[PDB]
Amino acid sequence: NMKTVTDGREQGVVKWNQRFSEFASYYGFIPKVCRPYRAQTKGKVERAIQYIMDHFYVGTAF
DNA sequence: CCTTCTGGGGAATTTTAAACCGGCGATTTTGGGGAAAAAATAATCGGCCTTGACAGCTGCACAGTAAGAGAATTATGCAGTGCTGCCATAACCATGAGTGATAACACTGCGGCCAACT
Repeated sequence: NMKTVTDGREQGVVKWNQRFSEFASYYGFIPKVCRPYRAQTKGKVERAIQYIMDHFYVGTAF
């Protein structure tokens, strides 16, 4: 639930940001939002974040 | 009435069984050397089992003590100036010794001149 993709739960239903909704309709992909304060529903990407931040960005210097 | 037979006992002798001690023949044991095998120890390999973390981030508040940073104040050491006295150095002359110089020959460095290529 990022404000760059939504604008709050209008009584349970989600209100999509108009510009982002236009962007999604342009590329055709349907957006979805998991839920407030529940990151389990997107465990794949969070675990990938753990993977990258404990494998790549641990000692690499730039 | 007498003679002969037999039996018991003490002494001498012989044989066989048992036990010890020694000698002789055999196996065992100890030591050293060489080879082979087993096991022990360490290191390296693969893989299974299980769980932590990834989910915005951490800066601030209070407690006490100590340190330190900045500014004002104070102490002290350097410097400056005047007057007098003492020590150093410098100036001259003489004599000895060292080095810079001068002559001569030989080798090398630099400038003037000639030629070859583009």
